[PDB]
This record gives sequence, C-alpha cells and structure tokens, in this order.
Amino acid sequence: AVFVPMAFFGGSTGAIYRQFSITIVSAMALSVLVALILTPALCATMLK
Amino acid sequence: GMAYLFVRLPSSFLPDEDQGVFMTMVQLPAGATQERTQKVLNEVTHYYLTKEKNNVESVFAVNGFGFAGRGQNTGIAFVSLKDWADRPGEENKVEAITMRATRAFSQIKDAMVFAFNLPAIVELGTATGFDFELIDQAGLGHEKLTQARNQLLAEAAKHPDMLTSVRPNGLEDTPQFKIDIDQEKAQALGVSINDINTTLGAAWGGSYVNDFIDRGRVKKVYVMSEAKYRMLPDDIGDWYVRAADGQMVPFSAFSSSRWEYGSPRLERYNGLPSMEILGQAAPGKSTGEAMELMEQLASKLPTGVGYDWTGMSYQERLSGNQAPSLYAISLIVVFLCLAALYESWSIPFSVMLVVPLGVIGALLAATFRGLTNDVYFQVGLLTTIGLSAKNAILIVEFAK
Amino acid sequence: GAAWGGSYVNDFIDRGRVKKVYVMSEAKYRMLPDDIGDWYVRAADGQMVP
Amino acid sequence: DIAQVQVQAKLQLAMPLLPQEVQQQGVSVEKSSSSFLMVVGVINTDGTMTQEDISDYVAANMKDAISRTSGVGDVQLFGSQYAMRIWMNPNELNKFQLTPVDVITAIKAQNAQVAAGQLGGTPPVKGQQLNASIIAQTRLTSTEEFGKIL
Amino acid sequence: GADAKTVQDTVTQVIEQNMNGIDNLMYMSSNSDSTGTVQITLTFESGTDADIAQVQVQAKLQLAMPLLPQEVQQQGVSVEKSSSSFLMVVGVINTDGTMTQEDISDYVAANMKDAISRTSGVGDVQLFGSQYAMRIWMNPNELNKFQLTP
Amino acid sequence: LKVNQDGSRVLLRDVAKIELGGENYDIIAEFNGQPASGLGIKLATGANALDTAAAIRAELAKMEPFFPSGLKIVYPYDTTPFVKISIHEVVKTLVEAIILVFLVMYLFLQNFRATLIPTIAVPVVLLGTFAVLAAFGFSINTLTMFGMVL
Amino acid sequence: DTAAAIRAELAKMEPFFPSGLKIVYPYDTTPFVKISIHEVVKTLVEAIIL
Ligand SMILES: N=C(N)NCCC[C@H](NC(=O)[C@@H](N)Cc1ccccc1)C(=O)Nc1ccc2ccccc2c1
Ligand SMILES: N=C(N)NCCC[C@H](NC(=O)[C@@H](N)Cc1ccccc1)C(=O)Nc1ccc2ccccc2c1
Repeated sequence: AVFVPMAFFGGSTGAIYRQFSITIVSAMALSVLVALILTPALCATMLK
Repeated sequence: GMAYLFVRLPSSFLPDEDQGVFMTMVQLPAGATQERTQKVLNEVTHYYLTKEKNNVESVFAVNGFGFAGRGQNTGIAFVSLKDWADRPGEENKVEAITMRATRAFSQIKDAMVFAFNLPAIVELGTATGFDFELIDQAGLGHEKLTQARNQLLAEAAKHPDMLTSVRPNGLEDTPQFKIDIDQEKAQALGVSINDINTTLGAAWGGSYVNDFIDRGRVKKVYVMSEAKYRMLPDDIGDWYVRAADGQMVPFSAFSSSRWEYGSPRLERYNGLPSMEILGQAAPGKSTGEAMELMEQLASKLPTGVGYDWTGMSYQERLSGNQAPSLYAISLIVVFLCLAALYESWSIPFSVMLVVPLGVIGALLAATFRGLTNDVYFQVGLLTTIGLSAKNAILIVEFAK
Repeated sequence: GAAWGGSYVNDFIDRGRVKKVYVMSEAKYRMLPDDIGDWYVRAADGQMVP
Repeated sequence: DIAQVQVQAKLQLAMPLLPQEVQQQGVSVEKSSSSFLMVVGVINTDGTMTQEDISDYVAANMKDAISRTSGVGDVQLFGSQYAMRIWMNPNELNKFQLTPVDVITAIKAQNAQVAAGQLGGTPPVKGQQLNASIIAQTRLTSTEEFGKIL
Repeated sequence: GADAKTVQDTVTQVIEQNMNGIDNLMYMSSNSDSTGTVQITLTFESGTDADIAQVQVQAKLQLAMPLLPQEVQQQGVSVEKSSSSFLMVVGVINTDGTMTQEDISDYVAANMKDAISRTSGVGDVQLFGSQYAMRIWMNPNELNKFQLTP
Repeated sequence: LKVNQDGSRVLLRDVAKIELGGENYDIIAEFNGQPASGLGIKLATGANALDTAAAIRAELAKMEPFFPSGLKIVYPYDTTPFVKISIHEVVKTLVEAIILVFLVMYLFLQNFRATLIPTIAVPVVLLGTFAVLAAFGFSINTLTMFGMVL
Repeated sequence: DTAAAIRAELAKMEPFFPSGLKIVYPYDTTPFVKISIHEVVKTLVEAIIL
C-alpha cells in the first residue's frame, strides 16, 4: 500500500521509482509466501 | 522538527559517482586553427601524465571534436583512471581530481578547459538547473535574434536576486570571407558561371568525384589543392578559369573580396530558428523558482520573440509534483488495507502516525552528513514506513 | 510545359523560410486556342519561329 | 503503423522510373480517414489583406506545427503558400529574341547557393592563425532582386 | 565545403518542412555547422518503440531527398538511434613497425569498423580519423602553365 | 588530361601531387602523446548495454590474428568493469547481511539449529525475485540489485 | 485528444499575429463529444434518482 502506489512513475523517472518498488514488491509477496509456506513447515519438523 | 528537516534538506536526483573514467573538453576563441588548439591539448595531457601519475593510467586526446559539435576550435580528452585499489583516499577520486583542474587552468592559460565527472544519470537531471531556449516566431532574421538573446542574458545577470547563473550554448559568432561574383563582368569576357562555381568549390572545400578500389575494398576519390594555395585571402587570384575564347582569366577580374560577420552554428528548434541558453538555479533557489523568473524576462523583449523550454527537461519532476501524488494514494491504500483484516475506526490510525516516528531519524542522518534528498533516500523512506508498519502492527495484532 | 502548365525551377528564401519558384505566363496569353501562335521558339540559326 | 512502412518501401523502388518533375514534387504516404474534424478558419477584420496573404501565413507559421502535433494524418491547406511567381510575357520575349528555356536557365545559375570551401582548409599548413568559411552565391530574397536577373 | 548559412536552408530547412505527419513526437531541434554537417533530433515520448520511430523519420526525409543538392545525395545521409554518450572506446596504436595517424585510421575503417557497427545492435560508430582515399592536390600554377581548370 | 601542340603529354601527376591519404583531415587523435585512431561506439537507444559491449570483443577477437607488425589494441574509457564491480559489491553486501543476521540470531537463540530457519528463508525469496523480473521485462540493473539489498 | 492538442500548438501561435488576424471555428466535432458525456452522465444521475 506504499510501494506499489508509489510505483505509478512518470516521465524520465519511469523505471527509477518503478523498479525500486515492484522489484521489492515481488520480494515482499514471496517473503509472505515463504512465511505462510515452508517457514511453518521447518519450525514443526525440527527446532528443539 | 520533521517538517523543518525536510524543506531545508535540499533536492538532488541521483548522486554523481566515481566511475573510474571521466573527460575534459576544450574550446578555442573565434577562428582558431588546428595547430593552435593542439598546443592546448598537449598541456592538458601533461597535467594528467606528469602531475598525476598515481591516479591516471592512460589519456586519449582527440583534436578538433568537442561534444558541442565539430570544428578545429574544439577538443576532448577521454581520461581512463587506474583501478579503485591503487586510488585510496578522497584526493585520488574523481571529485578532487577535476576540482584543481578548473580554477587552476581557468584564470591562467588563454583558452577554456574544464574537466567534469560523468553523470550516471542521463543528459538531463542535474537538479537545481534548467535549460531554456528563445524562439524567433516572426519574420526577423538571425542578426535580430542575436540582439534579443544578448538582452535576455543581460537582464538575467543584471538583477540577481537569489541569483541565476546564465551563459549561451555556443553561438560565439566569427567572421566569414564573402566573395561577390559580378554576373555582368563574367559573361562579358566569356566565362560560364558553372565553371566558376566548381573551381572555387572543388579546390577550397573539396569535391566528391568518383569511386575507386584500394586493396580489394572500395573507397572514395577527392579533389582539392596543395595546402599553401588556399590559406590566405590573397591566394584567390592564383586560380585562373578558362574562357570560351581559349585564354586564361584570373579570379580577381570578376570577383570582389570583402569580410563579413556571420555565425558558425545556426540552431533551429521546431521548424524555426533559435538560440539555446544553458542557465541554472541559485544556491538559494531551485528549479521551479528560477524558471518562472526567467519567463517574465522572456516576455519583456521586442515583438516576434517568444520562448519554448528546450530541451531535456522535463515532464513532471520528482521532488515536487510527482512525489505529493504518490504519497497521497499511499495513505489511501494503507488506510483501506488496515481494516480488511481488523474492522474498526481506531486501529488503523495507530499505524498512520508511526510514519513520522521513523521518518525523523532518516532526515537526521542525511542532513547531518553531506547527503541529500535524492532517489536512494526517498525509497529508503518508504522502506522505513514498511518497517514501522510491521513493528506497530505486531503491537496492534497481538494486543487485540 | 513551362508556360501553360507551369514548371518547378528552383528554391529561394522569403522572410527566413524557404519556398518555391514557379514560371508560367500572364493570364491573357494562355486562355484560348488561338494564343498558341503567340509563342516563338528560337532555332539554331538565330531567328524566331512561331 | 507497419502498413504505412511497406507501402512507402515499394513505391520507393519505382521512384526512379518516374518523370523528374514528379520527383521534386511532393510524393506522400500518409494515414487517411475520409472526413475532417477540426477545421480552423483564418480571417481578417482590422488590417485588411487578401485571400493569398492569409494562406501564406497559415502555411508559414502554424501548418508545419499542426501536422507534426498529436499524430495528424494529413493536412490540407485552404489556399497556397507564397512563392516567387513569374508571368512570362510572350510578346516581350520575341522583342529581345528569347524563350522560356532562357528564363529557366537564368534562375538556375544566379538564384542558387554554392558550397565554397574555407580559408585555412581541413588539411592546412602548420602554423596558420585564422580559419573562416567562404561565402559565394546567395539565394535571392525579394521581388526587386528577382527583377534584376540578367 | 558548404558554410553555416548554405546548409541551413539547402539541407536543413528542406527536411524540417517534410518532417511532419509522424506518430508521437514532443519536439525537434537542429545544428547546422560551418564545416558542413547538419544533424536533426526528433525526441519522442517516454516508453515509445525506438524501432518504429526510426522507420517513420527515414520515410519522410526520403520524400524531400530529391529537393537537396546533388553533392549531399552522394554523401552519407543517415538515420540512426542516438544516445549522447560512449561506452566501449577501442584505441588502436603502434609500437614495433611504426606508422602514422592516417595509416592506422584506414585499417580501422577497412577491417573492424564495418564489422563493429553491424554486431550486437550498435547505434552509430564514430571513426577517430578517416578511411583512405585517392587524394589529389591540384597545383594552380601548373594548371595555368598548360591552360586548364579543376 | 591534354596533349599540347608539339606532341607533349600532360598528365595528372604533372599538374598535381598524388598521395594516398585521409578523406577528412579535420580530426586526428592521440594516446598519451602517440599517433593513433580508434572506435567510439555509442548505444542504440534500447540496446543491451553490457551484452553489446561483450560482442564488441567477439567481433574484435576474430580480427586480432590478421594484424600487421606492431598493431596492438588498448582500452581507454570503458564501462564494462563498473558493471562487474556493482555486482561484486552488491553480492558481497548480500553475503555480509546473511552472516551478520546469523550472529544476532545466535545471541538471542543459543540453539544452532534455531539459527537456521531464517538463514534458509531469505535466500529462497531472493532467487524468486529474479524469476519475477524475467517474467515482467526488468533486468539486473543498478536499481534491481540495490533493491535486493534494501 | 488530438483535437485538444490542435489548440495547444495554436495557442502559442496566437500572440505573434499581425493586425486584424483572428481565428474562427466552423465545422468542429469537439462539442459533440462534450454533449454526449453531458447527456449520458445526466441520464446516469436521473436513473439513480428515479
Ligand atoms: N555551454 C557552456 N558554456 N556552459 C554550460 C555549463 C553548464 C553549467 N554551468 C553553467 O552554465 C555556468 N557557466 C553558469 C555560470 C556560473 C557562474 C558564473 C557564470 C556563469 C554546469 O553544469 N557546469 C559548469 C559549472 C560552472 C561553469 C562555469 C563556467 C563555464 C562552464 C561551467 C560549467
Ligand atoms: N506493464 C508492464 N510492466 N509490463 C507489460 C507486459 C505485457 C505482458 N504482461 C502483462 O500484461 C502482465 N504484466 C500484466 C498482469 C498479468 C497478471 C496479473 C497482473 C498483471 C507481457 O507481454 N509481458 C512481457 C514482458 C516483458 C517483455 C519483454 C520484451 C518483449 C515482450 C515482453 C512481454
């Protein structure tokens, strides 16, 4: 809600404020996919 | 203190980096030669070699070609510095190297040589700096456009003013040798006007005649004259064109030698003639103010003279116009998403004022050191809104 | 061709810009079929021919 | 976009097989849509002029800028751009023994810009101090100067 | 050979009136030097296709190609993709079998320059010197001796 | 050229010097005060910067073996190693941020197997980001590598 | 949007006109677009209120 809306670029700063969001937005949604899947898995499998 | 540390914090676009490679352009006065500018390119090569052995690895000079355009006045030297390991301190990095090149050479010497770091950026995006241009929108010529351009440059530096630094792009203006060929004198003795035009054209300027073959490939064939017979204005009479009545006729018979004042570069913007002005903002002012206080000076000039902003800049800038709208929808979507998983009218406001909590710290580190509000800093802000939203949402989720 | 129909000769400059230069004839000498004989082309032996 | 490219890259193959009159004239491959939309009339009220003075100013200030702006297909000027117009009198040619061929040759000789070289040439002698461009023949400007062609 | 004023209306202006009816486009600029080298720059919108933009600019210049001098026609007209800034600058020197700054520039432009511009989508190559050419230096005194002209 | 009255032959050599030199003497480059030429390659407004610079060496490599005596290649002004340092300094930063996260996760949790889930969490998310950039059109830029650091 | 930028270029030309030169607008499709939006959005609000 702050990365992607700020990634509505304009002009010569097209891929400047765009790429410094969407790149890390894929990193955010894949860390949410890695926190909903796999991190729950290995915590139960082996920890103590 | 958060508003005070933001407005006073200045605005760049992207920091000018050490690239391990820079350059330095040359520019000689009216009607300089290839031999004159070669002396200037030699002295520039000395500073980088003998006086800078540790920092520079190799120079690549080029006589008669600047980034302004072309001609035997200009020059350029592509510097290629040693690797980053052999250059340790801040003295051995690009910023310090080109600093003692300018105010040193400038003042001394005779020509104008600068040196400058390569903009990572592009051609545009200097920040606190503009690119103006003045148009001839009526039937006045180039001579009258020169007077209006001198009146715009004058009044700009006449009252600074929270200053405005301004110079022309390169319309120096140098003299040209005009040759008036009287048409009645020519046909009287019996010389064709065709023959006279390709005598002067295929001798002084050169002429593309035909193609030949050299060692397998195919190249060109040119025709001109030995160097000494086309240097001075007195050597025009040395050429003799033949007439229909089988006898020689000198150039001095029908010609008339006389000097004039033209320009070696006629710029034209959008189907009309123009003159580029490369100006800039003050240390106080910044872009928006400098541009609107150059428009009321542009409308104070004679008739048939308007303006059009040429020409890399811009289409809605970044620190300004854009940023406001981007952060505005960032608040409208943050508010809605904090509600889809909460259901209240109080929980989302807690996260909507941790924005200034983390932001004051980011403004403190940049303003304390020699950093500024650029691209890397503005995205470091939005990341800290995601880190302050995270921690605070844990304080709001587990607690509810 | 360069009298009745017109002919593109060369380019010139008018008030900064660059325009065209045409060649034809005054209106009255190319309205009727009887005005063709008014034109006289020169021959190699230096004399006029209708 | 691509349809315009292939049509004008095939006409160009048969361009040399046309008359030399048509070559120097305006061949054009544009995008068409039989119908106008914005028709911008241009009149006069105060300082009165003709239906000829107006059409020149439309085609020497605002027409070149309109066709370029916001992807215009093709512009149709309602009149004609100015041009040095010559009206050859046939009776005044026979008086001085002349033809239209001699009038055309006089304009393609005196009315022309020639490419003269430059003092202090591209390969000069080592030690030359000055360097300027040579001007020779210049294209004519006004109605008065066209009247003084010999 | 042409000076600044000569190229300003014989090559420059001719193309600028015929530089219209193109998709997209913000502005146009130009530089007409005294050396005899004009160069236009049609800067289009951001995110525009550079492939199709090159086609329309060189399929409009070509309409006004016949209205130029015959000297400029046989010379190198070129519509390339520009990016004011070099990247790979490949110097070429000699150590053992010594030659001049002229012999080297020929071998660069007759072996490796034609291959470089073609390879991996290069915009435009700038040769640092000149390719060889059968150069003739006409002595004016030895023409008048045998009664002759250029 | 001619044959004067008495059967004497006038030749082009007799009236003019003939040297095989450059086509354009307006520019002549040096390299540390040594006579030289070169190749100033400029980008094609959308080219693949570094991959184009890698294929500049590809074509140049086949040219090297057939060089005259003394002809050697040198490299001033080159952007290639700045790309290789930005990848070597961001991936160095990447590995440094993982190893220091390990020390903070060992101080709080003394279990060695506990400091292992977050160590094998972020490496998976970083690789997944490369897959999304390839499917959207973005590349390994200065911005989408500093983005991996942030 | 093309017809809106016809006025954009024309607007910078207006100030440098000779004496008497004035622009008029016959045959124009612009206001038909502005009426179709003003009559459909009027219909939209009327269908909600009824
Ligand atoms: N094409 C030309 N000649 N110049 C364009 C350069 C753009 C701009 N700097 C300037 O425009 C300055 N020349 C303005 C100025 C500053 C101080 C005093 C006078 C003029 C710039 O970006 N860098 C500098 C900084 C300072 C300079 C001082 C003198 C000459 C050139 C300079 C260039
Ligand atoms: N606007 C941006 N950034 N990209 C539009 C791409 C259009 C489309 N892909 C899409 O339309 C999707 N990105 C849209 C989408 C699909 C599903 C969910 C959300 C968004 C797509 O064609 N993707 C790409 C990607 C890279 C390319 C590189 C070279 C040539 C073609 C390419 C095509």
